[PDB]
Amino acid sequence: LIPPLINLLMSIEPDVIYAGHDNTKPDTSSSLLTSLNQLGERQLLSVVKWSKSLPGFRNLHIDDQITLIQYSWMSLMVFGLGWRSYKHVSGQMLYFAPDLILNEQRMKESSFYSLCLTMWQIPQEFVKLQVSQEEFLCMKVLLLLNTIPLEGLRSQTQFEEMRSSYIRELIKAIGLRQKGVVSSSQRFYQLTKLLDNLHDLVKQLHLYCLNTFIQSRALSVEFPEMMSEVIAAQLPKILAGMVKPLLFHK
Ligand SMILES: Cc1noc(C)c1-c1ccc(CNS(=O)(=O)c2c(C)nn(C)c2Cl)cc1
Repeated sequence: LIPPLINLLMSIEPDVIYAGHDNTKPDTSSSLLTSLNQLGERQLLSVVKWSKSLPGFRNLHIDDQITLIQYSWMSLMVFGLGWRSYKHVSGQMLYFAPDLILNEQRMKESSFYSLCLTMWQIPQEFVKLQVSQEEFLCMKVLLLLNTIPLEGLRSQTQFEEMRSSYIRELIKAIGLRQKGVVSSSQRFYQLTKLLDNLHDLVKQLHLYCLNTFIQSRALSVEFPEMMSEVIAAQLPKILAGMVKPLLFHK
């Protein structure tokens, strides 16, 4: 049977989030990017709502909760993109939302296409490894908790215990399917290495974001208010490497 924390994680997953994308026009660069940012705004709200129901998270110092969301939001979004792409279209298109699904044809602009190829690595890996829902849900919590400030968190003890609890839960999720301690251990290595490797992937998205944000008026790309604040609050600092990514492996 499914362990209870994993069932709970299933229960607190967000409902379907639409981009509000007007698929009557053809997209220019600016309209496509504006629509993705609009979806991003809706997804950021969803992430904060999700965190309020995530066992353990609400008990961290509020400053730590805000910090962790501000550090991890891009990571959580691209990881979720990967999941939806894996689930709905077998990793072969990028399933941003049910009203915003991009195939290669719709990826005209050079830099955005390159960004998409980077993002595509996640669903490709989900397909290759045959990641389960139970594994995904635990890994997703670990991503929220995968980067801390250089000086640590105010609730560092609580945070460490929470992170340990979800590591143990990933081990249970793996154990649902991987039988044998070697197969299970090898799988744990694989899934945690994927998370380690996400730090490098997300750096590329961070840079793209800040570039687009700084150039937003010139590119005619709208950045809604909540996303603008998360970007302004932490992205330059994160990009400068003044944070501590946590790694499972050396
Ligand atoms: C939505 C969504 N799903 O996965 C990802 C990644 C996103 C996402 C994440 C961040 C942002 C912020 N704007 S941006 O960084 O210029 C950008 C745009 C536009 N599209 N994407 C994929 C990015 Cl990153 C917009 C969309």
